[PDB]
Parts: sequence; C-alpha cells; structure tokens
Amino acid sequence: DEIGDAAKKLGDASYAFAKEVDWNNGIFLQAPGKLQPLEALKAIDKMIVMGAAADPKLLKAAAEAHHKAIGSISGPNGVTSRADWDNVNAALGRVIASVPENMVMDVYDSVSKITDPKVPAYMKSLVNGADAEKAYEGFLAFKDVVKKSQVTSAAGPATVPSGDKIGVAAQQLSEASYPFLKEIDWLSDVYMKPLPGVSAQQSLKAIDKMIVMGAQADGNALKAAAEAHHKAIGSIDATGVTSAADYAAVNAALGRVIASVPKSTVMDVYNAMAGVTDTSIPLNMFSKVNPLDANAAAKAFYTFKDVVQAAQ
Amino acid sequence: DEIGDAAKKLGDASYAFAKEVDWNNGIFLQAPGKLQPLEALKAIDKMIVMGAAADPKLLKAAAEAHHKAIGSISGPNGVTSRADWDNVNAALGRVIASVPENMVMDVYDSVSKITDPKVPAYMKSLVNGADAEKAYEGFLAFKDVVKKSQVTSAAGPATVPSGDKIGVAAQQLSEASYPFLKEIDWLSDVYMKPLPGVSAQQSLKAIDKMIVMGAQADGNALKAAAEAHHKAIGSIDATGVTSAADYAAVNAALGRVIASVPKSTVMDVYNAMAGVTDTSIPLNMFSKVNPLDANAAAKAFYTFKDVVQAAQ
Amino acid sequence: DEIGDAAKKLGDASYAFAKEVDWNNGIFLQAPGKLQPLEALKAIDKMIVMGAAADPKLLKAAAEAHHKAIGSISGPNGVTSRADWDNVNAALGRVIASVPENMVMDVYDSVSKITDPKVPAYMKSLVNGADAEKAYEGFLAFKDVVKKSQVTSAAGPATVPSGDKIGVAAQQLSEASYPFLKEIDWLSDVYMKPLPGVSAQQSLKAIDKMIVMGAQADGNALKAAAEAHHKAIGSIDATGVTSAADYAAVNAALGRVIASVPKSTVMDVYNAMAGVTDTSIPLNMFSKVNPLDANAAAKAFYTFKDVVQAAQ
Ligand SMILES: CCCCCCCCCCCCCCCCCC(=O)OC[C@H](CO[C@@H]1O[C@@H](CO[C@H]2O[C@@H](CO)[C@H](O)[C@H](O)[C@H]2O)[C@H](O)[C@H](O)[C@@H]1O)OC(=O)CCCCCCCCCCCCCCCCC
Ligand SMILES: CC(=O)O[C@H]1CC(C)(C)C(=C=C/C(C)=C/C=C/C=C/C=C(C)/C=C2C=C(/C=C/[C@@]34O[C@]3(C)C[C@@H](O)CC4(C)C)C(=O)O/2)[C@](C)(O)C1
Ligand SMILES: CC(=O)O[C@H]1CC(C)(C)C(=C=C/C(C)=C/C=C/C=C/C=C(C)/C=C2C=C(/C=C/[C@@]34O[C@]3(C)C[C@@H](O)CC4(C)C)C(=O)O/2)[C@](C)(O)C1
Ligand SMILES: CC(=O)O[C@H]1CC(C)(C)C(=C=C/C(C)=C/C=C/C=C/C=C(C)/C=C2C=C(/C=C/[C@@]34O[C@]3(C)C[C@@H](O)CC4(C)C)C(=O)O/2)[C@](C)(O)C1
Ligand SMILES: CC(=O)O[C@H]1CC(C)(C)C(=C=C/C(C)=C/C=C/C=C/C=C(C)/C=C2C=C(/C=C/[C@@]34O[C@]3(C)C[C@@H](O)CC4(C)C)C(=O)O/2)[C@](C)(O)C1
Ligand SMILES: CC(=O)O[C@H]1CC(C)(C)C(=C=C/C(C)=C/C=C/C=C/C=C(C)/C=C2C=C(/C=C/[C@@]34O[C@]3(C)C[C@@H](O)CC4(C)C)C(=O)O/2)[C@](C)(O)C1
Ligand SMILES: CC(=O)O[C@H]1CC(C)(C)C(=C=C/C(C)=C/C=C/C=C/C=C(C)/C=C2C=C(/C=C/[C@@]34O[C@]3(C)C[C@@H](O)CC4(C)C)C(=O)O/2)[C@](C)(O)C1
Ligand SMILES: CC(=O)O[C@H]1CC(C)(C)C(=C=C/C(C)=C/C=C/C=C/C=C(C)/C=C2C=C(/C=C/[C@@]34O[C@]3(C)C[C@@H](O)CC4(C)C)C(=O)O/2)[C@](C)(O)C1
Ligand SMILES: CC(=O)O[C@H]1CC(C)(C)C(=C=C/C(C)=C/C=C/C=C/C=C(C)/C=C2C=C(/C=C/[C@@]34O[C@]3(C)C[C@@H](O)CC4(C)C)C(=O)O/2)[C@](C)(O)C1
Ligand SMILES: CC(=O)O[C@H]1CC(C)(C)C(=C=C/C(C)=C/C=C/C=C/C=C(C)/C=C2C=C(/C=C/[C@@]34O[C@]3(C)C[C@@H](O)CC4(C)C)C(=O)O/2)[C@](C)(O)C1
Ligand SMILES: CC(=O)O[C@H]1CC(C)(C)C(=C=C/C(C)=C/C=C/C=C/C=C(C)/C=C2C=C(/C=C/[C@@]34O[C@]3(C)C[C@H](O)CC4(C)C)C(=O)O/2)[C@](C)(O)C1
Ligand SMILES: CC(=O)O[C@H]1CC(C)(C)C(=C=C/C(C)=C/C=C/C=C/C=C(C)/C=C2C=C(/C=C/[C@@]34O[C@]3(C)C[C@H](O)CC4(C)C)C(=O)O/2)[C@](C)(O)C1
Ligand SMILES: CC(=O)O[C@H]1CC(C)(C)C(=C=C/C(C)=C/C=C/C=C/C=C(C)/C=C2C=C(/C=C/[C@@]34O[C@]3(C)C[C@H](O)CC4(C)C)C(=O)O/2)[C@](C)(O)C1
Repeated sequence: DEIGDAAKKLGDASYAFAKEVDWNNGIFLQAPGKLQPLEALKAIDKMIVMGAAADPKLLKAAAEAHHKAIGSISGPNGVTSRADWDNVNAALGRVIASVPENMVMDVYDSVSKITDPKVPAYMKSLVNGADAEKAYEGFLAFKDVVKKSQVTSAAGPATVPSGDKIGVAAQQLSEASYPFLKEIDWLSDVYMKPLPGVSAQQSLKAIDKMIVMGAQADGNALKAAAEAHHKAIGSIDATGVTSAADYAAVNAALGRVIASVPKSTVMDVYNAMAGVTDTSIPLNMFSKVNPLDANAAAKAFYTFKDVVQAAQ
Repeated sequence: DEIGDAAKKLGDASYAFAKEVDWNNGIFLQAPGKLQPLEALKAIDKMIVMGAAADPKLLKAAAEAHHKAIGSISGPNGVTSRADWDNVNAALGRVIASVPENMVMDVYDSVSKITDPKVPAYMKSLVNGADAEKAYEGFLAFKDVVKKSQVTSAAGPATVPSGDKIGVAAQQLSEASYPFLKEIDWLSDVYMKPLPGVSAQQSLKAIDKMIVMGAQADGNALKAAAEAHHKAIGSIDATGVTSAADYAAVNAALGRVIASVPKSTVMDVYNAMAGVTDTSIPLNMFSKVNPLDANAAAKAFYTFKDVVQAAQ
Repeated sequence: DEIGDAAKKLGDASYAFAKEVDWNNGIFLQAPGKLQPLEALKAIDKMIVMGAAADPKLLKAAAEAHHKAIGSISGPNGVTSRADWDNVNAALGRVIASVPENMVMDVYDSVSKITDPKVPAYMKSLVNGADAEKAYEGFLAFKDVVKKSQVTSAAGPATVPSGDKIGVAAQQLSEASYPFLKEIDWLSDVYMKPLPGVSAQQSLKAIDKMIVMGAQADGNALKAAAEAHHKAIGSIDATGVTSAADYAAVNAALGRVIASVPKSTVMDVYNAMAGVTDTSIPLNMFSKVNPLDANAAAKAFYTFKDVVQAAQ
C-alpha cells in the first residue's frame, strides 16, 4: 500500500542514522530531563486515549512487527535489520493514520512539556549529525503520506461486559487491596532504577514476551482496558491514587485481557520476568508499605487468579 | 493416656479446619496488628517463664512431634498428616498440663493485649466458618481433659554451674561485645522483613534443624537458658538493652546449651541457615552499627567458640 | 645486599608475631578510630608524594614480592611463609631507602594524627605480648640498616607527554563526567562497608591481580599518575571535589598507565573484581547521584576506552 511504499523510502533516508544510535544506552530508561510524575502522567493519558482510539488489528500488526524486529538485532549498538526497520515504520504509520490528527498532536504537545530543550541536541551529538538531519527530512516526507490516509473521526468506545465472573471477583480483589494501593509512593523515582546485573539485551528478551502476549490478546479487551485506565487517571487525588471504583474497573478489565490469551502465553511472560528480577526488588517494595496490607492484597490476588484461570 | 485419647477426638473435630488454613501465608511472620515491641516483649517474657516451668522431657517430646509433622506436609496449603496433627496436639496438651493454670492464663492475657480485635475474624474469613467453629468446640472439650491432669504448683529453678570454663569465657565475650549490643536498634520492625527468595517451605526445612537441635539439648541447660533470659528482660533500659551482667549470664547459659549437643547437630543448623540467608542481610545489620565495635564483637565470638567447642 | 641480610635477622625476631596475627580480621578494612576523611586524605597525600619519589624498579620488585607471598598463605590466620615474609620486608626496606627521611617521617606523622591512641594496645592484646615486643625490637634494629643506605635527596618528577591521543580523549571524558564526579559523596563511610559474601582470602585473590598489573606497568607512567593525584588533592573544594583541570590530568595519566600493560592483564583485574562485586553495589552508588549524569559519564567512558585500547 501507500504507507508501505513510503516506509521503504523513509528507510533509505534513515537507516544510516539508526545504525549509529547506541540503543543499549541505559539513559532511555530515564525521564527526558527532570522527573515530573504528575506532568508525565498527563502525557501518558494522551497516549492511552490515542491507543484506545487506534484500530485494534493495526495495533496487533505493529506489535508483531516489533517482535520480528527483536529477532534480527545485531552489532554492538543493538540495531535491527534494514527490512525490519522498514516493516516497523510502515506498521506504525498505519496505526497513526487510524487515529485523528488532534489525538496525535495532543501526545506531541504533552511530551514536549516534560522534555528538556537540550535533549534533542545531546542525542544528535552522539551520532553523525548529517545522517540525523537526513533521517529527519525522510520523516517529514513520510508523515505527508500518512496524513493523506488519516481518518477524520475517532472510533467509538469498546463494549464492556457486566456482572461477569471476572468483574465480580475483581470487586473483591479491589476492596481487599485498596489499602495497599494507597500506601505505595506513586511519585517516587525508584521505578526507573535499573535491574541489577541485567543488560539491555537481556531486558529486551523479557519485554519481547509481553509484546507477543499483547499481539495475541483480544483487541476489544485491550481497548476497554486502556479506556478503564484513562478514566482512572481522571479520579486521582493529590498523591496520585485513583478512586476505589475506578481501581475495580481497571482490575476487571485487566483480568479479561489475561483470560483472552492461553495460559502458556502468560506463563512465558512470568518466567522471563522472573529471570531478570532481583529478589531484593519485591523486598524493597514490600518494606515501604504496611506488611499486613501487602499480605492481604497478595492473598486476595492468589484467590482472584483462580477465577481468571477458569475463564481462560 | 487420657490426653492422647482426647487428642484423637480433637482431631476428628479440627482436621477439616486445619486442611483449609493456608499455612504458607507470609502474614504469620508479622505482628497480629500494629507492632509494639516493648508490649510484645512482656508477652514473650510470660511464655519464657512458662517454658522454664514446663517438664523438660515433655518439651523434648513436643519438639520431636513437630519434627515428625514437618516430614508429612503435603498439598498447596502445607498441612501435615492427620496422624501428625493429633500427635502434635497430644504432646502440647501434656506440656500445658505440666505447668500451673495461672502461667498459661498469663500468656493468653499478655498476647491478647497486643492482638488487634479484628485478627480472629480476618483469619476465619479465609476458611470455612462452620469448620472453624467445629474446631473451636473441639478445642473447648480438649482443654477440659488437659485441665483435669494439670499440676497445681510450678517446678523449681534449674541448677546453674559456676566458674566453669564456659562461664569465664562468656565474661570476656560479653565485655568485648556489649558496646555492639547497645548499638543495635532492638525496637525496629526490620526483623520481620522476609528472607529474599525463600518460600515458607524452604524456611520450614531450616527451622526443622533448630527444632531437632532443641530436642537433643540438655533439658536442664535449656531451662537455665530460659531463666537467664527472663532475668535479662527484667533489667532492660528504655531502648530495650539489658544490663551487662545479665547479658553475660545469657551468653554463659547459651554456651552450655550449645555444648550439650554434638558438633554435627549445631553445624546442621548453621548450614541450613546459610542456605536461606541472603548475603545482604548481615551487611544491612552491620551498616547500622559502629563497624569497629561489630568487628570487636565478632573477633571475641570466634575466640569464645573455641572454649565451647572444647567442652562439647 | 645489606638490607637483604638484615631482613633475615628481622625475620628471626618477628615471624612468631606474624603467625599470631589474625590477618583475616575484617577490622583492617576500617579506619583506625573515628573516620576523618579530610584528615586521612592528608596522610594519603604524603604517601602519594613518597610513592612518586621512590625508585620505580624497587616499587616493582616490592609488588612482585607481595604477589609471591600471597601464593604461600596457609593456616587459619592467613600467614605467608617465613621465606616470603623476609622477601617482603627486604623489598620494602629497599623502597624506604630510595626515598629521603623527611618523606618517610611525614607519612608517620600524618597517620599518627588519625590513629586512635588505643589502637596499638588493642592490636597487641590479640597476640602474645612478648612476641610483639620481640618483633618491635627486631624492627628497630632493621631500620638502622635501612637508614645507612638511605638517599639524601628525592628524585625528580616524571616526564609527561602532551597532546597525545590519550590526553585529548581524556579531555572529552572529563568534561562529560565532571557533573557526575561532583555529585558523589566523597566523605561517606560507605566505601568501607564490606563486600557481601566475600571472605578476606577471596578478596586477596582479586587484589593479587591488581598487584600483578602494577608490577607490569611502566614505572614512569605510574610515577606520573601518582604526581597527578598529588596535584589534584591540592585543588579540592570543601566537599572534596578536585578542579576540572586536575581531574582531566588524572584521567589522562591513568589512561597511559592502562595502555602500558597488555589487554589480558587488565581483563584479569576486571574478571576477578566482577567475581567479588555484588550487583547491588553499582546500583546503590547509582541511586545516590543524578541518573542522567551517571549515564552520560558511562557513555563517555565507553568511548574513551576505545582510544586507550588502540594505544595499548
Ligand atoms: C517507566 C515508565 C515508561 C516510560 C514512559 C514513556 C516515556 C515517554 C517519554 C519519551 C521521551 C521522548 C523524548 C525524545 C525526544 C525526541 C524529539 C526530537 O528530538 O525532536 C526533534 C524536533 C525537531 O526540532 C527541529 O528544529 C529545527 C531544525 O530543522 C531544520 O533542519 C532540517 C533537517 O535537519 C529540516 O529541513 C527542517 O525543515 C529544518 O527546519 C526545525 O524547527 C524543525 O522543523 C524541528 O522543529 O524538536 C522538537 O520538536 C522539540 C522537542 C519536542 C519534545 C519531544 C516531543 C516530540 C517527539 C516525542 C513525542 C512522541 C511520543 C514519544 C513517546 C511515545 C512512545 C514511547
Ligand atoms: C535495546 C534494543 O536493542 O532495542 C532495539 C529494539 C527494536 C524494536 C528491535 C529496534 C527498533 C526499531 C525502532 C525502535 C523503530 C522505531 C520507529 C518509530 C517510528 C515512529 C513513527 C513513524 C512516528 C510517526 C508519528 C507521526 C506523526 C505524524 C503527524 O504528526 C505529524 C508529524 C504532523 C501532523 O500534522 C500530521 C500527522 C500525520 C498526525 C508519523 O507519521 O509517524 C532497535 C532499533 O533495533 C532497538
Ligand atoms: C497490541 C498492543 O499494543 O499490545 C500492547 C499491549 C500492552 C498491554 C500495552 C502491553 C503490555 C504488557 C503486558 C502484556 C503485560 C503482561 C503481564 C503479565 C503478567 C503475568 C503474571 C503476573 C503471571 C504470573 C504467573 C504466576 C504464577 C505463580 C505460581 O506458579 C508459581 C510461581 C508457583 C505455583 O506454586 C503457584 C502460582 C501462584 C500459580 C504469577 O504469580 O504471576 C505491550 C507490551 O505494550 C503491548
Ligand atoms: C503516577 C500515577 O499516579 O500513577 C497512577 C496511575 C493509575 C492508573 C491512575 C493508578 C492505578 C491503578 C493500577 C496501577 C492498577 C493496576 C492493576 C493491575 C492488575 C494486574 C492484574 C489483575 C494481573 C493479573 C495477572 C494474572 C495472571 C494469572 C495467572 O498467571 C497466574 C497467576 C497463574 C497461572 O497458572 C494462571 C493465570 C490465570 C495465567 C491475573 O489473574 O491478573 C494509580 C494507583 O492511581 C497510580
Ligand atoms: C509453613 C508450614 O507448612 O507450617 C506447617 C508446620 C507444621 C508443624 C508441620 C504444621 C502443624 C501443626 C500445628 C501448627 C499444630 C498446632 C497445634 C496447636 C495446639 C495448641 C494447643 C493444644 C494449645 C492449648 C492451650 C490450652 C490451654 C488450656 C487452658 O487455658 C484454658 C483454655 C483455660 C484454663 O482455665 C485451663 C487451661 C487448661 C490452662 C490447651 O489445653 O491446649 C502444619 C499445619 O502442617 C503447618
Ligand atoms: C524442646 C525445645 O523446646 O526446644 C526449643 C528450644 C529453643 C532454644 C527455644 C529453640 C531454638 C533455637 C535454636 C536451637 C537455635 C540454634 C542456634 C544455633 C546456632 C549455631 C551457630 C551460630 C553455628 C555456627 C557455626 C559456624 C561455623 C563457622 C565456621 O565454619 C566456618 C563457616 C568456616 C571455618 O573456616 C571457620 C568457622 C568459624 C569455624 C558459625 O559461625 O556459627 C527451638 C527451635 O524453639 C526449640
Ligand atoms: C526487644 C528487646 O528489647 O529484646 C531484648 C531481649 C533481651 C533478651 C533482654 C536482650 C538480650 C540478650 C541477647 C539477645 C543475647 C544473645 C546472645 C546470643 C548468644 C549466642 C551464642 C553464644 C551462640 C553460639 C553458637 C555457638 C556455636 C559454636 C560452634 O559452631 C561454631 C561457631 C563452630 C563449630 O566448629 C563449633 C561449635 C562449638 C559447634 C557458640 O559457641 O555460641 C536485649 C539485648 O536487651 C534485647
Ligand atoms: C588477608 C591476608 O592473608 O593478607 C596476607 C597478605 C600477605 C602479603 C600475603 C601477608 C604478608 C606480609 C606482610 C603484610 C608484611 C608487611 C611488612 C611490612 C614492612 C614494613 C616496613 C619494613 C616498614 C619500614 C618503615 C621503615 C622506616 C624507617 C625509618 O622511619 C624510621 C623508623 C626512623 C627514621 O629516622 C629513619 C627511617 C629509616 C626513615 C623501615 O625501615 O621499614 C600476610 C601476613 O600473609 C597476610
Ligand atoms: C608497583 C606498584 O606499586 O604497583 C601499585 C600501583 C597502584 C596503581 C597503586 C596499584 C593499583 C590498582 C590497580 C592496578 C588498578 C587496576 C584497575 C583496573 C581497571 C580495569 C577495568 C575498569 C577494566 C574493565 C574491562 C571492562 C570490560 C567491559 C566489557 O567487556 C565487557 C564486560 C562486555 C563487552 O561486551 C563490552 C566491554 C565494555 C568491552 C570494563 O568495563 O572495565 C597497586 C595494586 O597498589 C600496585
Ligand atoms: C576523599 C577525597 O576527597 O577524595 C578525592 C581524591 C581526588 C584524587 C582529589 C579526587 C579525584 C579524582 C578521581 C578519583 C578520578 C578517578 C579517575 C579514574 C579513572 C579510571 C580510568 C580512566 C580507568 C580505565 C580503565 C580502562 C580500561 C579499558 C579497557 O578495559 C576496557 C574497558 C575494555 C578492554 O577491551 C580494553 C581496555 C583498554 C583494557 C580505561 O580505559 O580507563 C576527588 C574526586 O576530588 C576525590
Ligand atoms: C489498547 C492499548 O493497549 O493501547 C496501548 C497501545 C500502545 C501503542 C502500546 C500505547 C502507546 C503509545 C502511543 C499511543 C504513542 C504515541 C505516539 C505519538 C507520537 C506523535 C508524534 C511524534 C507527533 C508529532 C507531531 C509533530 C509535529 C511537527 C510539526 O508540527 C510542528 C511541531 C511544526 C512545523 O510547522 C510542522 C511539523 C514539523 C509537521 C511531530 O514532530 O511529531 C499505550 C499508551 O500503551 C496504549
Ligand atoms: C526451656 C525453653 O526452651 O523453653 C522454651 C519452650 C517453647 C515452647 C519453645 C517456648 C514457648 C512458647 C510458649 C510457652 C507458648 C505458650 C502458649 C500458651 C497458650 C495459652 C493459651 C492458648 C491460653 C488460653 C486461655 C484461654 C482461655 C479461654 C477462656 O477463659 C476465657 C478467656 C473465657 C471463657 O469464660 C472460658 C474460656 C473459653 C475457657 C484460651 O482460649 O486459651 C519458649 C518461650 O521459646 C521457651
Ligand atoms: C607510583 C605509585 O604507584 O606509587 C604508589 C606506591 C605504593 C607503595 C603502592 C603507595 C603507598 C604507600 C606508602 C608510600 C606507604 C608508606 C609507608 C611509610 C611508613 C613510614 C613509617 C612506618 C615511619 C616510621 C617512623 C617512625 C619513627 C620512630 C621513631 O622516631 C620515633 C617516633 C621516636 C623515637 O625516638 C625513635 C624512633 C622509634 C626511631 C617509625 O616508627 O615508623 C601509594 C600511595 O599507593 C603510591
């Protein structure tokens, strides 16, 4: 199609730059400047809104394209093959076109607010400046093709079941774990501290399992889960804690997403994460909250998962 | 005997409830409500007094019964066999009967003071309520049989050697390590943070080695060590630190207990604990005190253990 | 030679004491009393000045003697063989004689200022007092022989290249990493907390690789690197941070030292250290500074090492 053909031209203009970027740099785990949790949450919210509006089949295709790309990484910089680079850009171009322009610009505007003005210059300083410029020009040409195919209105909200077994169980899980949820420091920078002894390539293989799971999940269930998070962000208090009702809706929605893929797909994610998560991490998190409430939340979770397991 | 026969009936009434309890829940490592170190210490003191008054042979028998019970654990809830459940209840019933009623009630009263009123309800909410009630009724019947065989007066204090080699060495160890003892935060909740990466079943196998060692130890030496701790609790200051003289008496008493079992029994405990203790734990403890005093205490300990080793 | 012959007599008088010292005691990692970072830095500075003035070939010989001595350690106290003890004392005696008396006394005076008056007594209390006294008398006799051979003037400063590839690269590394250097708490006691799960004998084998590397390094490059550190100490601010220019000079000097030994020698040090450094240590250090600046410093380092690698 058009976007696919345009992606090939984008590749001719940008692959040199892609080969120069040090993709294994740990700096990408950090905020693009000073961390501002609540301001960053507004940007995440715009992305969630956009994700919920995008075509589920195109999102699925874009996830598969990244899974394929991870398989061809090579060299010390961790760059994917030229064919995969084009495949990813085409798939993302299609996703962008499935959403109205204002949604895309909202993301750009909110991310700009939290990005330090010096970030682009520092990033360009690590590569060949001419190649970066050449890549950007390629991008400007590519976005015109995407724009021509872009829709003018957003698709409607997902269908949410009511009173299903998962929804009822999620209510019990939520009441039991809300005290624990309120104790977590949602505004801490600890979440961006790296995993001890794990390289970027090791982390990538674990993230790959999640990408694969997302590609397999029910598109509507995923869309509803994103919508539930957007609503939850609207009710947060000053410390970032959402309302008990919105928390319950988020848990029910996630339970339906889990039940939409086979058990083996979910276990692959768990096993991969268990391989990269130092045992001191769960302990460090546990030590910052009330130990009775953490155990109450955990017991409720192991009870809730039996209902999800039966539906799955 | 009577208690043995009554334990079998207690089992018919309570084993269903025992099978329902999730014994692997980590909540049991936590205080039954808000942690109140000094108030909890009063309850531990009542238990120590009771332990020192109990018949040493019956305490030994009850420890052996638990060691046997650990060997038959099965299922996801970690429940011991019906035969072992009865064996444990009978052995404990006999221990309770070897101590006067007021001592037993003192424990109950002091533990009630630190237990949150909502604890029993929360525990009952996780099992079949009817089965719990049935188990409690079984307990009320069982305690009447125990009461009929209960002594009316407490046995006398243990015999403590004087000026033996261990007692003299303990004096040197105590003088050398008291500065370190004073620096430890005895009122901290860090002691109840779980062992990183260790399941309840793994911890249980390590605790089993200690139970085995206790069953092998000299009953009089154990009794004297408990009495020494009761005295030490009497002289604590506002931060929970006992007097130097009481500390020395505790060290001498523990040294005698160690020398009452063969070296292999003590090494089995050490090796099992080494297997479940993350190397960051000793470091975390060390970092909270004066490093010179911790090394002075450690050097004194490695010197003291040579005297215990020779006596053993 | 004279010092060699005198070392043999020193050995007859001191080896008994050497066998009694518990060399595996972790107390030697701690300051000899209360930690006083800035006062201790003055003592290190005197040692640096002395090291830069000593004969490079004699320093190299003394390093080799320690490497040999590590190979003959035996027993629970970690004592080297009698032959190696003498070899070490002789080699050190020769180093001491290659430097003027005032430099040696300066070290003694500055170390005395930070050492608690009770340290010698505590150390003597752990060994046979008569043997310690006998060893000290042996030392007093030995130092007279060293004194007779001692030079009267210090050798001149090392020759430093200018505008070489390493020097230019060091400038870029220093500019990129200075913000990170300023954020580190140079006055913290964390640097003296032990390595989790690593015995003194395990640490010794890792330190052995560094001793071997130092013995292989270019004597002039080492001398220049020591001189660069002495200058750097002169420009520190109140928090212990040296000037940007002195920092750059230190980096260039160290880069030349690294390029003066083959790659395999440097990798042996890295592999040995990787074996004793818990993965939580780099994380703990990273969590105390700005994460963006740490990643910028790291990226700059991986770029700088390519220039060192080519020169090597
Ligand atoms: C644990 C939690 C998980 C984490 C959560 C997710 C993390 C979210 C944070 C992501 C951080 C993104 C930061 C990367 C910055 C890259 C933006 C870029 O370099 O920006 C470069 C631009 C270009 O600047 C240029 O500056 C000038 C130079 O161009 C000139 O030069 C020539 C080519 O060289 C051309 O011919 C051009 O026409 C000519 O004018 C011109 O004005 C250009 O038109 C242009 O404006 O800078 C600008 O716009 C201004 C800067 C804008 C700020 C960044 C927003 C834009 C892109 C990000 C939004 C997408 C969302 C990302 C996250 C979603 C997925 C994770
Ligand atoms: C550790 C490691 O190894 O990680 C490895 C992981 C991988 C995955 C293997 C890997 C890879 C590949 C990667 C990351 C590729 C990333 C590609 C990103 C493409 C992003 C695109 C196209 C974004 C857009 C946004 C658009 C917006 C367009 C508009 O808003 C514009 C402008 C103006 C509006 O008026 C109109 C508009 C039309 C609305 C556009 O049209 O397109 C790599 C490199 O190997 C690294
Ligand atoms: C198309 C699209 O865009 O997709 C995008 C969609 C998203 C959602 C945005 C996205 C994402 C993120 C994803 C998928 C997250 C996935 C999370 C999965 C979590 C799974 C968990 C917790 C699984 C487990 C399994 C466990 C098992 C525990 C036990 O067995 C144990 C050990 C021992 C037994 O004795 C008992 C037991 C208790 C039984 C456990 O306890 O937990 C992504 C990647 O961006 C892609
Ligand atoms: C900065 C900021 O303020 O952020 C704010 C952002 C928000 C969004 C507003 C906000 C919020 C709400 C949040 C985060 C809620 C998160 C909820 C997460 C729920 C996750 C769930 C249910 C995961 C699972 C995984 C499951 C796996 C089940 C199985 O694998 C198991 C075990 C065993 C297998 O044998 C069977 C199986 C079935 C395969 C399951 O059953 O369920 C908050 C708190 O306000 C913070
Ligand atoms: C992680 C894990 O797997 O852990 C596993 C570990 C094991 C060991 C294998 C295991 C097990 C077994 C367990 C815990 C059994 C516990 C049994 C406890 C029995 C307690 C008893 C009888 C207590 C009492 C107290 C009494 C008091 C009586 C009186 O005061 C009363 C009322 C009134 C006074 O007027 C008179 C009185 C007479 C003075 C009584 O008479 O009796 C299990 C379940 O498998 C879990
Ligand atoms: C009937 C009854 O009720 O019984 C009850 C009685 C109690 C008491 C209440 C009870 C209990 C608790 C018990 C038993 C506690 C037992 C504690 C044992 C501690 C043992 C220790 C520290 C052993 C060691 C061994 C070590 C060895 C170190 C070395 O070898 C090492 C590595 C390397 C060599 O080169 C040097 C070395 C230095 C030689 C070490 O350094 O330490 C229980 C369970 O409730 C039951
Ligand atoms: C909250 C509250 O306030 O709590 C307060 C409670 C108190 C009680 C009032 C209180 C107090 C005092 C306390 C805790 C004192 C604790 C003393 C513990 C002493 C432990 C000892 C000696 C253990 C051992 C183990 C030994 C093992 C020896 C061997 O294995 C070794 C190595 C090697 C083998 O080859 C040979 C061996 C021989 C087999 C040994 O030789 O000795 C305080 C501080 O006030 C706090
Ligand atoms: C964990 C472990 O196992 O570690 C193991 C590591 C090893 C290396 C294997 C090991 C070993 C060996 C060791 C440490 C040996 C150390 C020897 C130290 C010797 C130091 C010497 C001679 C120092 C001096 C200083 C002198 C100063 C002399 C003067 O100033 C004096 C007075 C007065 C002035 O007027 C004149 C003067 C002339 C200027 C002197 O003349 O001599 C061991 C023991 O096995 C432990
Ligand atoms: C005669 C005399 O007195 O000598 C005295 C002289 C001194 C100087 C005072 C002295 C001393 C101290 C000494 C020698 C210090 C030595 C320090 C050596 C540091 C070496 C380092 C950092 C080496 C590395 C190697 C690395 C490799 C990283 C990578 O390969 C990795 C993993 C993975 C690849 O994919 C990428 C990669 C990135 C390539 C790394 O990242 O770092 C001593 C002992 O007192 C003796
Ligand atoms: C208490 C107090 O205040 O202290 C004050 C003391 C001071 C001194 C005044 C002060 C200061 C300055 C300081 C500490 C600066 C320290 C700089 C250290 C630089 C170390 C460097 C360059 C090490 C290396 C190692 C290298 C290894 C390279 C390789 O192995 C690599 C990777 C991979 C192989 O394949 C190839 C290779 C080539 C073999 C290299 O390339 O470089 C400060 C800050 O003021 C604090
Ligand atoms: C159901 C579900 O799971 O959904 C999940 C799905 C996902 C995908 C996993 C997910 C996600 C992430 C999301 C949506 C990412 C969104 C990315 C959006 C990028 C937008 C970009 C780059 C927009 C712009 C706009 C630009 C404008 C540039 C110009 O106008 C400017 C200024 C000025 C000049 O005059 C002209 C110009 C030069 C043209 C441009 O430069 O770029 C999420 C949140 O997890 C939800
Ligand atoms: C030498 C040495 O090593 O000793 C060591 C030995 C050990 C064993 C390891 C050790 C230990 C722990 C110890 C001693 C545990 C003691 C447990 C005691 C439990 C006591 C209980 C349950 C008592 C009660 C009383 C109750 C009363 C109930 C009723 O009256 C009530 C309210 C009102 C109604 O009208 C009638 C009623 C319903 C009848 C009941 O409900 O329960 C220690 C401390 O380590 C020392
Ligand atoms: C190029 C490079 O890499 O260099 C590196 C090389 C090294 C070696 C690795 C290095 C290092 C460390 C250094 C230099 C160590 C220096 C040690 C010096 C020790 C000096 C001592 C013991 C001096 C004294 C003086 C004393 C005086 C005693 C007496 O006068 C007293 C009071 C009073 C009586 O009346 C007479 C008396 C009894 C006679 C004595 O008792 O002892 C460094 C810093 O890393 C740099």
